[PDB]
Parts: sequence; structure tokens; C-alpha cells
Amino acid sequence: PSRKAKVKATLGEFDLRDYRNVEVLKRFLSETGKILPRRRTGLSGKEQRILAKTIKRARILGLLPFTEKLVRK
Amino acid sequence: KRQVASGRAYIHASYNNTIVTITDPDGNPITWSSGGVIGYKGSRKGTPYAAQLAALDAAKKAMAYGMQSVDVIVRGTGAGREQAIRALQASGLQVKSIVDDTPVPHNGCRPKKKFRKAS
Amino acid sequence: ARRRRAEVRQLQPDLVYGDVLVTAFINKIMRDGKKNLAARIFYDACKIIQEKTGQEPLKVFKQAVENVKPRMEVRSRRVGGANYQVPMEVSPRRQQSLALRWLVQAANQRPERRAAVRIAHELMDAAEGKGGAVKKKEDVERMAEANRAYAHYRW
RNA sequence: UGGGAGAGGGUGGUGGAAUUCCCGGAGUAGCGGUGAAAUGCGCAGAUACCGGGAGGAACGCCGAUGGCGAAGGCAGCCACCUGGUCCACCCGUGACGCUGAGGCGCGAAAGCGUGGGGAGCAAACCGGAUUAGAUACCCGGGUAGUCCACGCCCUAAACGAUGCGCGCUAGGUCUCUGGGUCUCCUGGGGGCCGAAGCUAACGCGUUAAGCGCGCCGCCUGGGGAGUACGGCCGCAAGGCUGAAACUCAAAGGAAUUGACGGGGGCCCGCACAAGCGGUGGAGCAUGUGGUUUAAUUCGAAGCAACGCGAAGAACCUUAC
Ligand SMILES: [K+]
Ligand SMILES: [K+]
Ligand SMILES: [K+]
Ligand SMILES: [K+]
Ligand SMILES: [Mg+2]
Ligand SMILES: [Mg+2]
Ligand SMILES: [Mg+2]
Ligand SMILES: [Mg+2]
Ligand SMILES: [Mg+2]
Ligand SMILES: [Mg+2]
Ligand SMILES: [Mg+2]
Ligand SMILES: [Mg+2]
Ligand SMILES: [Mg+2]
Ligand SMILES: [Mg+2]
Ligand SMILES: [Mg+2]
Ligand SMILES: [Mg+2]
Ligand SMILES: [Mg+2]
Ligand SMILES: [Mg+2]
Ligand SMILES: [Mg+2]
Ligand SMILES: [Mg+2]
Ligand SMILES: [Mg+2]
Ligand SMILES: [Mg+2]
Ligand SMILES: [Mg+2]
Ligand SMILES: [Mg+2]
Ligand SMILES: [Mg+2]
Ligand SMILES: [Mg+2]
Ligand SMILES: [Mg+2]
Ligand SMILES: [Mg+2]
Ligand SMILES: [Mg+2]
Ligand SMILES: [Mg+2]
Ligand SMILES: [Mg+2]
Ligand SMILES: [Mg+2]
Ligand SMILES: [Mg+2]
Ligand SMILES: [Mg+2]
Ligand SMILES: [Mg+2]
Ligand SMILES: [Mg+2]
Ligand SMILES: [Mg+2]
Ligand SMILES: [Mg+2]
Ligand SMILES: [Mg+2]
Ligand SMILES: [Mg+2]
Ligand SMILES: [Mg+2]
Ligand SMILES: [Mg+2]
Ligand SMILES: [Mg+2]
Ligand SMILES: [Mg+2]
Ligand SMILES: [Mg+2]
Ligand SMILES: [Mg+2]
Ligand SMILES: [Mg+2]
Ligand SMILES: [Mg+2]
Ligand SMILES: [Mg+2]
Ligand SMILES: [Mg+2]
Ligand SMILES: [Mg+2]
Ligand SMILES: [Mg+2]
Ligand SMILES: [Mg+2]
Ligand SMILES: [Mg+2]
Ligand SMILES: [Mg+2]
Ligand SMILES: [Mg+2]
Ligand SMILES: [Mg+2]
Ligand SMILES: [Mg+2]
Ligand SMILES: [Mg+2]
Ligand SMILES: [Mg+2]
Repeated sequence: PSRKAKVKATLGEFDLRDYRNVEVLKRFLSETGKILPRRRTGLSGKEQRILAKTIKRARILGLLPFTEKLVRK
Repeated sequence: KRQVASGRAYIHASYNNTIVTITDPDGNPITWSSGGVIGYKGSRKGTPYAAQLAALDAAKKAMAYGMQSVDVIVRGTGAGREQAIRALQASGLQVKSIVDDTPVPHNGCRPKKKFRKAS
Repeated sequence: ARRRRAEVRQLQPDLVYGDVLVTAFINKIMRDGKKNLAARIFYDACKIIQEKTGQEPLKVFKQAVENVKPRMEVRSRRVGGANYQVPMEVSPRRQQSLALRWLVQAANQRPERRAAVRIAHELMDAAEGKGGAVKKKEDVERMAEANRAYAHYRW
């Protein structure tokens, strides 16, 4: 379905190029380090493309994760 | 024999076998079982029942060491994963939690032909 | 039975115990449609049980049946080249069919010269927990589970 | 002039996931693998688990139905060096344009040379299975190679199998990227459906396979043959160019109706399954094959021939 709410609508005015604001950036990763798909991020082709760049940058810095463990099953 | 109480239960599920390993709070194994450890010798090892049994063998042998509560960690995606989990839960050991930690490369080594044809 | 689901046909209650389960057993005993001879045999049996036992034969009959019913059995199923004995539950309907069939088969395996004695003694050894019938029931259930490894092939 | 998007190219750095190996810990009898197995690995302690290290190769999610490039091709992240291209303004030059034989450069993979590097994978190859055999498919190993640097090679289903440029000829819809007075107009790309029209159909249809002009390349029935000879190129492997004798009546494209599939979806039948009783076993009866015979009359031959024509062979019938 993909209708819990788009991470964009759930936020406020934020700079997509700020690779340090882990506070919000983190809200774009799944229940795993995985970058969420546009169907979930609510972003656009261009916005979504910049997020990726930013996130990956934060991951290199140590602020964001590359992968996490699923907690269930 | 050493008395540990709480620890970890590692389920290594695969299409050919299920092998369970119980360890102390920080990874060192206490006991282990597997479709081979118990009766089953070939094809049967993969089957979920074998998993069930191995899972039980693991817990039982672990309670001897004074185990009581476990933290499960599942690796693998074999025909018998989910059974070992239900096995440990009814084993007596308390399942504090379950976590899937199956390793996945971010695209590293060329897979065996058997695992290719994958675009 | 590719279309409907062939519904179980009802039998006319016993002309004595007025039991459908009895007519059934009588039918299995019956051979070449000699339903009279079949009837007599079963009855002299209820009588022989009255003898050696101070209990109503109808109650013995039941009990016996009950002990010979298999609550599990293996069924063959081809998957990946070979055939695998898949254990699975046994519908009530088939348990009854199996129990009665075996009783007569086991009974006719017996050594006593007279038919009535055979059913009688088999019926007794049955409600007791012994007898060739109950073995079949047990050899079957032992067969099931002995292959519980394949129980996931539910069928 | 002012801006924009981009896995476009080159160089140097750097990150985390995983595999393999090595070191330590803990732990014990199997692991692995298959349709099932075995070869193989493991008490010199493997597998599974934790910690540390080494090294090579690739870059999960984001990824699309997306983007970029002349093509081949191009996916972590960062910096530098650099190509193409789109839009707005309407500012400068003043036809300076198009195409393009030959030339020159680029050109996936494999392959070659010299020197490196090798985690994983894997032609050959060594084994285990399967099989009628199995120089295969499946399994355990494994060298070249796959990676880097320099040179070579120059081929492909190098494909949109559609040469480049320009002008003209409804629209709808989705999408990427600019600009706008940001219902929605505009420009440049990527898809789908379609006006007119075109096409042997299939289909194409402002991203033409439409209507036109310009220039290049190429075809002229199949086999022989991309072969032979010659020339050029190459270290080689081979590449480019490219015949003939002889021979065939076809070779082909698209579409149609069927039949077929170890293709798919629905669905039937004593088809299977569930049952109950039987037949291949005995003796005998009867039909048949085969032998035999002067003749053993003839026909019937999987199902759908075989107690069948024969619902009556001692002579008759019967044709022998
Ligand atoms: K062994
Ligand atoms: K047409
Ligand atoms: K030549
Ligand atoms: K065709
Ligand atoms: Mg196995
Ligand atoms: Mg780039
Ligand atoms: Mg590593
Ligand atoms: Mg070690
Ligand atoms: Mg080895
Ligand atoms: Mg050994
Ligand atoms: Mg050995
Ligand atoms: Mg030893
Ligand atoms: Mg380790
Ligand atoms: Mg090394
Ligand atoms: Mg393009
Ligand atoms: Mg391509
Ligand atoms: Mg540029
Ligand atoms: Mg002007
Ligand atoms: Mg002027
Ligand atoms: Mg030109
Ligand atoms: Mg010119
Ligand atoms: Mg090349
Ligand atoms: Mg190469
Ligand atoms: Mg080389
Ligand atoms: Mg070399
Ligand atoms: Mg290999
Ligand atoms: Mg064969
Ligand atoms: Mg062989
Ligand atoms: Mg191999
Ligand atoms: Mg193509
Ligand atoms: Mg369009
Ligand atoms: Mg367009
Ligand atoms: Mg457009
Ligand atoms: Mg038309
Ligand atoms: Mg046509
Ligand atoms: Mg037509
Ligand atoms: Mg169209
Ligand atoms: Mg045109
Ligand atoms: Mg055309
Ligand atoms: Mg041209
Ligand atoms: Mg030519
Ligand atoms: Mg010719
Ligand atoms: Mg030719
Ligand atoms: Mg050639
Ligand atoms: Mg030369
Ligand atoms: Mg030469
Ligand atoms: Mg060649
Ligand atoms: Mg000719
Ligand atoms: Mg046609
Ligand atoms: Mg056809
Ligand atoms: Mg068909
Ligand atoms: Mg029917
Ligand atoms: Mg019928
Ligand atoms: Mg049947
Ligand atoms: Mg016979
Ligand atoms: Mg003879
Ligand atoms: Mg004739
Ligand atoms: Mg004849
Ligand atoms: Mg007949
Ligand atoms: Mg005669």
C-alpha cells in the first residue's frame, strides 16, 4: 500500500544538502540502514537524488548507518 | 557446567541444513546442534523437523549449563529457519528477542554460477 | 468423483441394536451379498461375547472399533523424482471405514474354525487393547511420524 | 552574457557490506553438497559463534518505467583536470552551411606481448555422480583468464536488425530537465496510444517506417563461401578486401487455419486415487500365433484381431 505518510509531509522546511543534520536524515533510512524509496519518502526525482548523495556523505562521516539488523521474525 | 543463565542462540538456516549454536552473553559458544548432530544424515537435515529437533537438542544441552533466557539471531534463509525459532520458544528457554542478521554483500564477489543468471 | 463429492450413503439401522455402525460391520463381513449369513455370524458373536463377558456386546463392539481406529497414516506422494511417505491426519469417516475393515480382516486371520468365534474373539481382544486388528492400527501410526520429517508436504 | 541537469571522460584519494586466508577465544562431531548421492573437508578439532589482522575484486538500499555519451559504453563517496549539451536575453559575426570516397582517431568480450597482482569466479584440466554411453547438463577441486600499467588485436545479434542533416503533416497520456505571468503555457530529452498517411503483412505514426530536397554507405535467388587466390594489416590468433568451377528450383518475409509442446488457464470421463471382486499361476473349455500336415480352407491383427465372421465343422455345411 505504502500509505503511512510520506517522510516529506511529516517534516518541515529542511535543507536536503545538509549532510550533518542526522536528526532528519535518519528519518529517511528504513528500519535498516537502507535508503527509503520515493514511494515512502514522498520526495521527487531531483530531491530524492540529492538526498541519496547527502545520506551517503553522512554515512562516510559516521553520522548515519550503512545497515541495521531487523528486529523480529 | 559453568552456569551462564542468559545468552545467545544463533540459527544458521540454509537449504541443506539448520545448525543452531548457543553462546554466552558475548558470543562464545556453550553448545550446538544440527540436523547432522541428531539422526538425519543427508537430504533430511534440511527439512524443518530436523531443524526443530536440532533446536531442541541445542536448548536441552544448554539448560544443563544452567541456561534460561536466550537472545535469538537468525542468519540464513533456508527451508527450516522459522521452525527452529518456534522450537526454541517452546523449549523452555525464554526467547528474549529475535533478530535477522543474514549477511548480504553490497556487491562484492562474483557468485558461483549456481547463484547467478541474476541480471 | 471429478464433479460432485459423492456424499456418504446412510445405512438402515440394526434390526437388533438399531445401530448403523452395526449394519456397516455386517456389510464388511458379508460376502457375495449373502447378507443373511452375514447377520447371523455377527449376532452369534454378540452372543459369544455375552458368554465369556458380563458386558453388553454392543458396548464391547464399540470399544473395540475405537481401539482400531488410526488417527494418523502415511500417504505416498511423488516429488522431485522419488516418492515420499507423507504422514497426515485421518478423516473420521475413513477411520471408521478402516477400523471395521481391519477387524474383519484380522478376525479372518484367526485360527478358530467357526466364523462367529473369530469375530467374537477378535472383537474382545480388540476392546482389550490387543489383537491383530489393533496391531495394524499401531503399525500404521508407527509408520506415520516415523516419517514426520516429511510432514511439511501437508498434501 | 547569465544560468541548469547528468553512472559523459581522465587522475589521485577514501568508505562500508561480504567472500577467502591467517591469529586468538570458546565449543564438539560432523560439515558440505544433491533428485538421491559420492568425490571433498573435519579429532593435526572442521562446520556454526565472538574478537583481531591481511588482501583482492565489486559497489546493496537509492535505483526507475530514470540520467549521460557519437558509438563501444558509463553506478559507492570526495577533490582536481576536462568533453558534450539544454534553457533565457535577442546582444555580436554575416551563409561562415549540409553531407562526406580516401585519411586519422575511438571502438564490448575473448585473445596477444612485457611486468605486476590474484579475494571470489572459472575455458582447459583432475576427480564424484547421472547415463545405454555422457569426451555434457548436476557435485567437489582447479590453471590461463577475469583486475592494474604500458603496448597490440579491431571483432559482435557493435541492434532501434532502422546512415546523417533540414523543412513539412491532428491529438491524448506518462515521465526527465530548463524558463515562464508556475490553471497551465514554452524549449530540449525519454516512453506509451494514436489524425492523415505509409506498409506484403506485422507494424510505423512530430523520437515516421509519412510527405519532400541534399550527400554517403550498401543489395541484385540459394548452396559452394566469408571459402580459395592475390594485396594490405597483425607478434600471433586472425582482420579487411573477396571470387570461380560445379550445383539446386527453390532459399526467404509476414500473416492464416490447424495439428503439436517434457507451454499456460479453465474442465470432463471407472482416467487416477478410494474401494470390492478378478485375470497372470492349476486343470480344463474355447479363439489365436507357431510348428506339423496330403490338407490342417479363408478372412480378422494395438486400442478398434484373438468364445471375432461361426446364433451349432462327425457325413452335410464347407470353400482344403
Ligand atoms: K566421514
Ligand atoms: K493495414
Ligand atoms: K589472403
Ligand atoms: K515467424
Ligand atoms: Mg543436506
Ligand atoms: Mg559522471
Ligand atoms: Mg573485511
Ligand atoms: Mg581459530
Ligand atoms: Mg578444498
Ligand atoms: Mg579425517
Ligand atoms: Mg576422511
Ligand atoms: Mg583426538
Ligand atoms: Mg572473524
Ligand atoms: Mg593475498
Ligand atoms: Mg541518451
Ligand atoms: Mg546496450
Ligand atoms: Mg561541463
Ligand atoms: Mg542582434
Ligand atoms: Mg551588420
Ligand atoms: Mg561530417
Ligand atoms: Mg565541404
Ligand atoms: Mg577492444
Ligand atoms: Mg579484455
Ligand atoms: Mg595478459
Ligand atoms: Mg600475466
Ligand atoms: Mg569453483
Ligand atoms: Mg540416456
Ligand atoms: Mg561414467
Ligand atoms: Mg565446477
Ligand atoms: Mg538491442
Ligand atoms: Mg509524447
Ligand atoms: Mg517530448
Ligand atoms: Mg516533454
Ligand atoms: Mg489509418
Ligand atoms: Mg503478409
Ligand atoms: Mg492483416
Ligand atoms: Mg504509435
Ligand atoms: Mg523527417
Ligand atoms: Mg521501411
Ligand atoms: Mg553515412
Ligand atoms: Mg558488402
Ligand atoms: Mg551463386
Ligand atoms: Mg554464398
Ligand atoms: Mg571471419
Ligand atoms: Mg605482413
Ligand atoms: Mg606478417
Ligand atoms: Mg575468426
Ligand atoms: Mg548460381
Ligand atoms: Mg499477411
Ligand atoms: Mg500457426
Ligand atoms: Mg495448445
Ligand atoms: Mg462422470
Ligand atoms: Mg459411470
Ligand atoms: Mg484404482
Ligand atoms: Mg491361467
Ligand atoms: Mg510340433
Ligand atoms: Mg480372400
Ligand atoms: Mg486360421
Ligand atoms: Mg466377446
Ligand atoms: Mg467334411
